[PDB]
Amino acid sequence: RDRIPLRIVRAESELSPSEKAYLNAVEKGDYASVKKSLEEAEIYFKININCIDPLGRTALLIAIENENLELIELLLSF
Amino acid sequence: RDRIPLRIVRAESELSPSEKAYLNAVEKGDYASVKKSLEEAEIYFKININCIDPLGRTALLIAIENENLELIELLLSFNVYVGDALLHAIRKEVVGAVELLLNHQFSEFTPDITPIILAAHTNNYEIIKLLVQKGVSVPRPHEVRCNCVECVSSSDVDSLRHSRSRLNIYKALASPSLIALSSEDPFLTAFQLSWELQELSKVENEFKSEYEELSRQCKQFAKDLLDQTRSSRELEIILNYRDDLARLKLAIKYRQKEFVAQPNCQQLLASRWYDEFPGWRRRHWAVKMVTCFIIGLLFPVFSVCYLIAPKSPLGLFIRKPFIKFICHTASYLTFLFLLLLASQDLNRQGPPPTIVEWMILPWVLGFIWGEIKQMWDGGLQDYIHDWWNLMDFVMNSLYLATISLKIVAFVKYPRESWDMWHPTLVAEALFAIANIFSSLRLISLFTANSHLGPLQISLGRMLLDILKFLFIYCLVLLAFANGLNQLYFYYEETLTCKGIRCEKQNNAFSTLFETLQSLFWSIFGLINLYVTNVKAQHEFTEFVGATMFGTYNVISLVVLLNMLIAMMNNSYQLIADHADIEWKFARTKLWMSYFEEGGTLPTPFNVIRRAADNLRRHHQYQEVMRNLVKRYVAAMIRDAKTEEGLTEENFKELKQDISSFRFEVLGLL
Ligand SMILES: CCCCCCCCCCCCCCCC(=O)OC[C@H](COP(=O)(O)O)OC(=O)CCCCCCCCCCCCCCC
Ligand SMILES: CC(C)CCC[C@@H](C)[C@H]1CC[C@H]2[C@@H]3CC=C4C[C@@H](OC(=O)CCC(=O)O)CC[C@]4(C)[C@H]3CC[C@]12C
Ligand SMILES: [Ca+2]
Ligand SMILES: [Zn+2]
Repeated sequence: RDRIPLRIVRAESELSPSEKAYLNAVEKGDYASVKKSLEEAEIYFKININCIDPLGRTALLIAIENENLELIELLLSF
Repeated sequence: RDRIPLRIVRAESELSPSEKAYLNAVEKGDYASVKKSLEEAEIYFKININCIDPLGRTALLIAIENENLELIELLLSFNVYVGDALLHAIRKEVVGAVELLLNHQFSEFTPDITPIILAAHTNNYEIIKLLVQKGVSVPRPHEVRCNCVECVSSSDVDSLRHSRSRLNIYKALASPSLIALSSEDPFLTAFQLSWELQELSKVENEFKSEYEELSRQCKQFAKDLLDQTRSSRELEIILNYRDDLARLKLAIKYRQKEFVAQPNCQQLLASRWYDEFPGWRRRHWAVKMVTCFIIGLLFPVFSVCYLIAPKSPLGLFIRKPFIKFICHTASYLTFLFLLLLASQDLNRQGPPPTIVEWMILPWVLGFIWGEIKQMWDGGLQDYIHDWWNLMDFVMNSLYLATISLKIVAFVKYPRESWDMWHPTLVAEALFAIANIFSSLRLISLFTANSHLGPLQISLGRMLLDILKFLFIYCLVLLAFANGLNQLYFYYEETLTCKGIRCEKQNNAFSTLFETLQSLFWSIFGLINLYVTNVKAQHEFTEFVGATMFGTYNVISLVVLLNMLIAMMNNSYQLIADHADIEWKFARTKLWMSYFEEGGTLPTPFNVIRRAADNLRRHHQYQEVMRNLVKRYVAAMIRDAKTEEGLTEENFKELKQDISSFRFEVLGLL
């Protein structure tokens, strides 16, 4: 064997592109994008509030270390 | 010419003012200006998309290092040529590596550097995860000492490139994130990788510090991965895993001094050491030595109870590792007391005394049988890797020689009329040497104690340095002995005593052996100054010989001894910062010596379904490893963005972001 075939042994669970878009919307700090993502998360759709990153960062936590108090209030309101 | 005319020697093609303004628009964050410049670059104008700065900064590169994703997407939207810009995004640890991956000379990176190698060098978990999800492969390095056709061909073509590529591959494999993400068993991978990198540092004399740092990184990663244990059940799952403490034995085998000497590992080893002993260490010291003495005098009854009833409670009290350690210590102390009794004569044949030496022989045969048994299991490499094993092998060889010499003297043969090589005399001399070695073996028991332990470990560690300085001093002694013997061998006289071991020291430098002895004994001042005189009135020869003696004394006492003191100062300051780690590793080895069921009896008495279980153990170990890897990744990510500090790159990023916001606001109004 010539090359080491690197893979992921601890596969975990990946996320939907809509969920990843919501997570990086919380990461960027845009108020309107997170508000719209949580509007489509109000109805029972793909985007859920209880979304857990493979890194382990829930969107509330991403708001917590971003020091965005308004984003934390918006998340805790839902 | 009284002035130096400064000119540029390495000139380039430079940039046009339009291209310079375009690069400034890339730098500042004028999105409208770069869009207009690119639109003008679609038509046949001066500005080209793949322009090259004199510093080698393509517009995509300076867009990448400013962390502006919109600019990067703008250049990749117009098919700007992409060379090693993915490597620049990886080295900068920039989230635009995704856009660089999905997008369809002078290089700042070595040509053997691939994206996965550089991402592992940077130790970024997200970029490594992205590249492994996209599908990457690290080339497999060969064995440490191998001579295949490919390696010698690459060394003949380019030894520098081959060594750099091998070092880059081993730097990529040794990163904590790649082991945490792509390895089945991160602990075994870290152990074997540190072992391989240590062998590479030994083999590759150059790049030795790099491989030693990589091995230290692997060991430190293994220690941090073990540090994430939250329950004792997980610790017992990890340490007792085999593919009994099998993983702890493996970590001892791979010299993982940081995986061991961990508070959780030491807590488990202490729980297995004082087994069924509630609150042993939480007692007064006087009661501890009292009960240690009580067990010490009670060693033979426990040994007999084990030999006659292993299932008895008193036959299971010896099975405790601490109790059996006290038992073995008491046995060795009783043997040394018997040696002291033997130390406290007109017959050529010496029979054993009817009391003292006759029970001494079972300890000697027990030591011999234990040494052969310990040499049979484990191998001979670890036998020679332990200096105490060399010491007790020497002691047992001397004891066997004394036994054979006593037998020979009994079956073949006043004291003052004996030959100097009489077998009784040689037997007594070797018995005294073996007594010295047996009583010097007691320093190995200092490892159990918490006060003399680290001291004994450090003072045993600087012995290699002692041997190096002894080599240097032996060369100096040989030189001066050669010179003094050459000068003084013409004046040899033949007087009952001839040498330096009488009241009137004479013929000190007449023989080469006597010259060596006289120069050896001059360190301690036991050689007087009349040994440099001759019978004749040759004052020049006496003065030159005394000058040799003075020069040798000056070197070996003022110069060499103080250099030895200085180098023991440096060594002790270097090894006192890890004294607890080495002491706890050696104490763990001493404990796990007594943990096993075999060799429970002391030396005077020591001569007298599966697939389902393996699958369940593998699943439990994989779940524990998944939790540990998640905890380690989270901890090092939280550690990573705290202790790093602020460079000038993030200040430039702040300036570029504020300028981009300002220019977007200006574009809006
Ligand atoms: C091996 C490589 C590393 C060492 C390299 C050499 C480094 C050392 C060189 C030393 C050279 C010899 C010096 C003279 C010795 C000698 O033979 O000296 C021998 C003679 C004595 O002659 P007799 O032995 O015949 O009486 O000394 C004298 O004649 C007295 C006057 C000269 C004294 C010189 C002393 C110099 C300093 C030496 C002592 C320092 C002690 C300091 C204590 C605080
Ligand atoms: C002339 C003969 C009789 C020898 C005289 C000296 C011995 C009686 C001494 C010298 C060093 C001593 C040892 C030094 C250190 C230790 C460790 C200490 O035990 C521990 O620390 C056990 C582990 C723990 O407590 O965690 C007490 C026993 C022992 C083996 C001592 C036993 C008694 C020894 C052999
Ligand atoms: Ca031994
Ligand atoms: Zn090879």
